[PDB]
Amino acid sequence: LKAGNFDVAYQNPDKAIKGGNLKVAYQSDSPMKAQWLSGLSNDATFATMSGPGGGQDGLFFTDSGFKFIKGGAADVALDKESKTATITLRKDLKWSDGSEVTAKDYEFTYETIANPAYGSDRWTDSLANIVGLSDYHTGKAKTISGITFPDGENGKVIKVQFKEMKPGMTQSGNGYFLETVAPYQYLKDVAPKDLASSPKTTTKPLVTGPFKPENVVAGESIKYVPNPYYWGEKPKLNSITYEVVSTAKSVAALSSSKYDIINGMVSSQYKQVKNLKGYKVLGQQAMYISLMYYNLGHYDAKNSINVQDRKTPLQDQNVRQAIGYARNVAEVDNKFSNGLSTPANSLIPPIFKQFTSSSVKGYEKQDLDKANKLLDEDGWKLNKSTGYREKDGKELSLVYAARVGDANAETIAQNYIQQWKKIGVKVSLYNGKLMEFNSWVDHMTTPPGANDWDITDGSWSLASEPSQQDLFSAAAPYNFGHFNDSEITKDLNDIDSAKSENPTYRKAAFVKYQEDMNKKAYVIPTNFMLNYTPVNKRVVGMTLDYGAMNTWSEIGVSS
Amino acid sequence: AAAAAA
Repeated sequence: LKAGNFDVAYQNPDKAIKGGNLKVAYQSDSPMKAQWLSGLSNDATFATMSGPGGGQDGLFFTDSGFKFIKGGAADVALDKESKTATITLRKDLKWSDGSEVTAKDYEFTYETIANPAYGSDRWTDSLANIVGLSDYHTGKAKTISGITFPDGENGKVIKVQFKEMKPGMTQSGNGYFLETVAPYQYLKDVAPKDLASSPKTTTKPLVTGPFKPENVVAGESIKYVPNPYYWGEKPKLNSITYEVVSTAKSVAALSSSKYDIINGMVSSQYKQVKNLKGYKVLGQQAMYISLMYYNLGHYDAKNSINVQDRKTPLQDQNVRQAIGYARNVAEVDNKFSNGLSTPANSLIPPIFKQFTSSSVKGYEKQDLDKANKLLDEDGWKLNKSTGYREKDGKELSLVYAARVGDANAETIAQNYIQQWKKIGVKVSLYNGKLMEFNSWVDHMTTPPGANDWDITDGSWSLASEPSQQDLFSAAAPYNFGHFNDSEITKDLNDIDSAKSENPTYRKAAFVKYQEDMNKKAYVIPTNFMLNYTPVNKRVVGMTLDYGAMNTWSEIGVSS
Repeated sequence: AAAAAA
């Protein structure tokens, strides 16, 4: 398995010893916030650090494309005809204290999120598709009517009844049903308003994973030890320590071999890491897309609809395409990215092999000739005097709301401005400088939208169900440029249709959608990215493969 | 509610 030039796995030539201690860090300049219940946890640092303990008690295995498979802590089965997900917990699925994981523990997850008394931030509208769940969430019902227990609360089976099935229900991270358990017998006497701050969910939790946390130092670290009651394969290691390390100390920690693995390192430090003797640097395709938006309308919040009514030359498809073909994204990546940004051909990242294809062509190759011809054949005629194009007497001049974020953000934005000058388009920065991120978010997300930018960049960390509805549909507030296109709406609906329960049909629908988006060019894909992880050469069985389900049990050290 | 800025 490769990811760009990177290996996905470190194939250690040496055999693992029995036992050993693995030293893992997560790069963060902020303290971790320990919260073992998925529904109550809002800190990405700790979510990742919870890995050895079960990742906040996730139930389901997937393949490398995040499609559910059987054989994890539980199985999930979908039945179209009865509109039901059936969750079957393993007979020997236990909490770390030896107590049984039961149907009630699965249902209780739902209460931690949907009952506002616990203070979760994780309710989504998607959950309203479970029968009875909205009524629970608003306090109209004392129980969740769509969740039933064929063999009782102390049984191992849970049925979840939906109003409508969705084809994304076979992908982890779909959000239509939840994928974690909570130890109801351990927590049932804690007041909901006190659950998040209780020892029992912070320093002294029950877990289901291959390791349990023997010690938690708040903000800093976890000492993991084998969980005797884990249903699966007993781990090789005697322990794992998992700590936060600051950005400024990460490279030195590798130099001294303080950590066997550091997770979450940022793209800029890669040049300092690549050279380090004693480490293998692994890479993996990220669940990430960056793209360029054009401002084409406004958002009507009252009616929840994007209206594509902005006066701008970007209403012309030829202009949108030309501005895309003019960029030198490949060249930019080659100068600056260390192979960690690679040009996007489409809106769906290539890690989703079941939902995209490299055969989709976008704007990944600069074509200044094509850009110039497009503007020509559309009446944007160049000047002698100025080097810029005019049409019905008005100059082709646009505002670029570029933003701070990338370590060469200023240099990249200027490079694009210069490329656009080559095709006779005059582009200037919004207020003559890069936008701060919080400014940029406010500008793009406050309805009805501003009229004072033409081009901007966005970048998303995608869930493992790569839903496009929430980003680009006619009703989406995140449709930042406010396009509204009947063909794209049809394409989006087809992706989520009953016909798309068939994987081959769904792939085709995703592919058509990506083609249509590139042609229409309301937005332009910019980059995919790779994540990297340095791994000490003594570690055995380490891999970034998303389909690797037992890495914490398999991983060992050679000395 | 699935995807995040980043």
